[PDB]
Amino acid sequence: GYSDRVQQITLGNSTITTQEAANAVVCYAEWPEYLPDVDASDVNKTSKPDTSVCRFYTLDSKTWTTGSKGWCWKLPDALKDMGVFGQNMFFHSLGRSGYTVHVQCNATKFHSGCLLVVVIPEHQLASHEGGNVSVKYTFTHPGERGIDLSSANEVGGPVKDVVYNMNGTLLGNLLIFPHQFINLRTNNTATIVIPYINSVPIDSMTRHNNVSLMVIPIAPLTVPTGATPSLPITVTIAPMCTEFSGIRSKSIVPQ
Amino acid sequence: INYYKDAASTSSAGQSLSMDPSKFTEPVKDLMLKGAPALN
Amino acid sequence: INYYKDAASTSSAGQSLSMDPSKFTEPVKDLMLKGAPALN
Amino acid sequence: GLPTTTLPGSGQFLTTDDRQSPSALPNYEPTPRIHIPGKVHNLLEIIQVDTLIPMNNTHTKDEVNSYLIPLNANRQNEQVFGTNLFIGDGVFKTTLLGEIVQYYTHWSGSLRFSLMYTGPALSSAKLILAYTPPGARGPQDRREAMLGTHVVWDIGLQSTIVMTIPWTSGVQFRYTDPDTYTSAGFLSCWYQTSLILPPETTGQVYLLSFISACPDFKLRLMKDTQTISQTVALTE
Amino acid sequence: GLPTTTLPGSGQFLTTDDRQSPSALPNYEPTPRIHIPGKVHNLLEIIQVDTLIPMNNTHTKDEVNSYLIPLNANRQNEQVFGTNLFIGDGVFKTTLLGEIVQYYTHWSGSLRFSLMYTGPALSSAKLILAYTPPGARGPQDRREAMLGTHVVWDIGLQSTIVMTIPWTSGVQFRYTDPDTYTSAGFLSCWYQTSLILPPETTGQVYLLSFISACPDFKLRLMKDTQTISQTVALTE
Amino acid sequence: GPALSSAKLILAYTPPGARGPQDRREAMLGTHVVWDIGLQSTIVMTIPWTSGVQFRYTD
Amino acid sequence: TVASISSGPKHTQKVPILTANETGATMPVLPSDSIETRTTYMHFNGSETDVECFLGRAACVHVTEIQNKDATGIDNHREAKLFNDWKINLSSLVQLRKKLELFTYVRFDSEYTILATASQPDSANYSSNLVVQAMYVPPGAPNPKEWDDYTWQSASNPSVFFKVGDTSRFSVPYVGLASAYNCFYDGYSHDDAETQYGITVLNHMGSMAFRIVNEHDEHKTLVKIRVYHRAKHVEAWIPRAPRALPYTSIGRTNYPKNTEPVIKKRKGDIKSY
Ligand SMILES: Cc1cc(CCCOc2c(Cl)cc(C3=NCCO3)cc2Cl)on1
Repeated sequence: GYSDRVQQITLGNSTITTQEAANAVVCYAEWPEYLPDVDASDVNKTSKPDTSVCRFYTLDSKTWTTGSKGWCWKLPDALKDMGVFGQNMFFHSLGRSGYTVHVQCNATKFHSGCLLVVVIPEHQLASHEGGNVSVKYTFTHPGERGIDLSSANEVGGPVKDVVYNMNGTLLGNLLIFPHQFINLRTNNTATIVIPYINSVPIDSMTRHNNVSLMVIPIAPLTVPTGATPSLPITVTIAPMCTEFSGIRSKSIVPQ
Repeated sequence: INYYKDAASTSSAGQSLSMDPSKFTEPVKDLMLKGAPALN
Repeated sequence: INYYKDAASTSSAGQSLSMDPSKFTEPVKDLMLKGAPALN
Repeated sequence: GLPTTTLPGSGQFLTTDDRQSPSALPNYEPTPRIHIPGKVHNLLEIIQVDTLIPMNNTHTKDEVNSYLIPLNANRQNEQVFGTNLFIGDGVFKTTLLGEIVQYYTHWSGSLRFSLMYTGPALSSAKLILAYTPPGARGPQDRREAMLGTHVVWDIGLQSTIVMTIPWTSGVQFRYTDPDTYTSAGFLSCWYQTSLILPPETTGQVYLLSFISACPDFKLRLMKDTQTISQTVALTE
Repeated sequence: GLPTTTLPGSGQFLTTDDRQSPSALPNYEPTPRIHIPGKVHNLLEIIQVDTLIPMNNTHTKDEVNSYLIPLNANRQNEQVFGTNLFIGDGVFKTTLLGEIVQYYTHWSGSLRFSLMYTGPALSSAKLILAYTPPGARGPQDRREAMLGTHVVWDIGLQSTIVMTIPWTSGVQFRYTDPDTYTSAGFLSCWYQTSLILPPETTGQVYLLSFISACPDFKLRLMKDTQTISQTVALTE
Repeated sequence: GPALSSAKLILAYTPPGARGPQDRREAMLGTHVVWDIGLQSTIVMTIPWTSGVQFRYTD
Repeated sequence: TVASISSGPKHTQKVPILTANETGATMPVLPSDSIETRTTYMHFNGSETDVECFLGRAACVHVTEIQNKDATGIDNHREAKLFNDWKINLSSLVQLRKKLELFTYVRFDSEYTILATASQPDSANYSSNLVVQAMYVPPGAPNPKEWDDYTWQSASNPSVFFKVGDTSRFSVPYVGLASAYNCFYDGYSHDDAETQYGITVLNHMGSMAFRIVNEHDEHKTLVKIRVYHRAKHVEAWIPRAPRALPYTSIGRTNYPKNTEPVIKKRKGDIKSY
């Protein structure tokens, strides 16, 4: 009586149940694991807070309306302030982590709409100015708020044009990245497990984000007659196999 | 025959002949069998 | 393959892979053990 | 001194030849490799992942909406969409498949075309997808369409339908840039019965459509893509 | 006559290639080697010998005094010295380590920083040395400093203290010429308790400081040093 | 609720030492379960024994 | 190898063509799951789509130019093209760029070919024979200020001397800092509020400098340098969506404003053929 459909994920002191899942994706078919010695470089023993950092943090909720263009969060940024995960983050020189991402959106059998939930490794954004204008730090570190693709261009911020993925590629091809759809008629959640993907064994958690999670409405939300025209979307994310190394004074970052 | 000492100096590599699209085409956690229902 | 008769005409030598810094880093007459006191 | 003779071609530089060269950095030791998920070995590995087709091309500036094929409730017998199968041009051209095919001169193989339905769960519909092999015109009505490769799709719990365009061909390779002799057919879709919405519901519903290549597929003779060009060198 | 084809690069002179050549002096017999103490095989052998760092760089013309870090009796909580760790520049630059690092583009490894105390034997002191890994600012007070790599040094019979800056890094190599992404941290030193001089004694005492590389160390991709140049050829 | 409705609730247990949470952000950092309302009508949350002292007074 | 097996009529409870794309998988459906097929063999291996093959041919990565002329009274050799450089990068030209950016991280050895041809746009009695000198100034190395500096001595810097009209060739090991070259980098050098963004901060591997060894003749001679790059021993990870809009800068993803629709509009209906 197991269905692909019902699932439970327990991680730390927190549990999620979905009764309307559509399997789960594990990026590149690899599950998060700690850093092996053969791959290690820094000689420091690392710190593995385990259950105090590897639990589920639910970010603040978004509201899908008929005019929504899509939202974008960066990792580990989105979690920069969650509990002890965040403290560890500002206090060590280097850290490394994988995540379980669970995006939630329920409706009824009269609604229609379909969101794309995708994880993009190394999502370098484009400046809407063109040329070689850079995208300032603050703009690519929105924190739990994430970036709202239907917000206005700002100065020093990225471009927010959806059919170009914020980088000069077409929305249609985002499907080459680990992703899952939430089609109100099928699905009510999306779950993706992200292994740590980098060109170095461990890195800085503040100067470099290693994935952007993106939720994009593709088939517009259509509510039943005289229904309220909107649904909330909630994102809950859990660091998994986290390791921190090179402890010290506590980083100070712009803004 | 390599005439040179360093590995960078050798010619192109030879075909992976690796080929396994499943990391890209089927990264699902619970295995899906073709023919069985997608969602049970 | 050497094409030439004299030794000077051969290519560069190949790595010493000798490496022993102690003549430079520890030329002391009575041996010092790390962890034992320097001056007894 | 060993006697030699040099042949025609001596001194030429062929950008495609593969030979040994002296290393400028004798004895240098590269950084160790660490493990990174995701290694690609063949472009054939990636063109099997499906991506969305902007089938609804009828707009005037690129929009998320050209990925949506609309469906109308209560129409009978009528046609949902049509396209030829020049995978290197037209709707296909910006898709990952289209985009890679363009790096090669010839392609052969089967294509997989699937449609995922997004209408309310309490609605229902039966569509027919038809592949018309080279030699006939794009079908003009379902009767015409239904006499070639087709699948009656019944919209249900299982949200997507995967149609295969089996390789139908005299010549074993076709050119990726559209060519007549080498042309592959048409793909059309019609209401088999009709879309029906539940009460309290209204308007258009949309289908999303994807394209990817079957394991069947072959691409050969690499060349340059018409999809990218430039007028002055870029700088930092 | 055997048929050949010559490739691109024929006739070039690459200063780094290693091939055979005819000897101009056929059959000449070199002088026998005799034994000489001191043979060097790797530059890695010599950068492990420690040499003095002109830490006290604050003078205006080079002087023996910039090797001396002064210490003041009776100060509490305060800071003895500070420096970043760009081994290819600044204090490090003229040291043997600094001087060799400059022949290579990349370095990786642990550094050994030691301090030898020279104050009267009847004095006493406790200092803290702190290494701050990349990512934070140079510490501004001991509280800040003590939260990173540190050693409380107790001045005693044993005159020197050897602090190691363990390799703390994401990227496995850093550039020897100062670069941000690639930067290595800061090194600071503060009074842990304070220097105390015996009676009949007065003034400043000094610490000498050395730097050498741990056996850990790697240097790669040789290049030319900014440390030497010229405007006309020399003559006899 | 009617069978054709849907809902997702979070239940949170806050162990001794902090105040009753004032908003979900605060609540979600302690023991919690996201409940998805479905066919399966009930959700069972456990308040695991979190305690220094091994007994508590009932009054 | 069979490309298609033989398959006949089906009337089952086992439907391989109905799936749920919401899952993120592309189910491996074949012609034989939905029509009746006959056996056929592949006759093909997929050799020429190997990434080593795809990135393994020489591409032009840079065109620069230097001239041989009397430097007498020139206050800025660099500025007179008495010698030029090219702060090494493979993002300049877009032909090879798009290909590379199909992946996120890439690791390979490089083989460079350098073609140099001369031009004599104004009245010369003859064509002189010049010898070019290409030296790679690793970052943190004395940068040539003049055209006959002490730097050109390049006693520790790999340098090659070839004739104009001829070609120079060699290869370089993968000189990346990390385990692989970052095709993209969503980060900064450090936690600053004004520091640049991208890879342009990661890809700082010095520059190459060219110059003509020969002194000056009575006329002036323009020498134009073309650098070709061939990847050998390629390794690529994490495929990405291909580049759709035009490029504007080395190292940023930025596209131009008021660009044109990249998807071709139908001449007709959705229903059109
Ligand atoms: C990506 C990417 C790849 C590279 C190449 C690195 C620089 O490589 C060279 C080296 Cl190590 C030496 C020489 C050289 N030595 C003698 C003549 O040229 C030229 C180059 Cl491009 O830069 N970005």
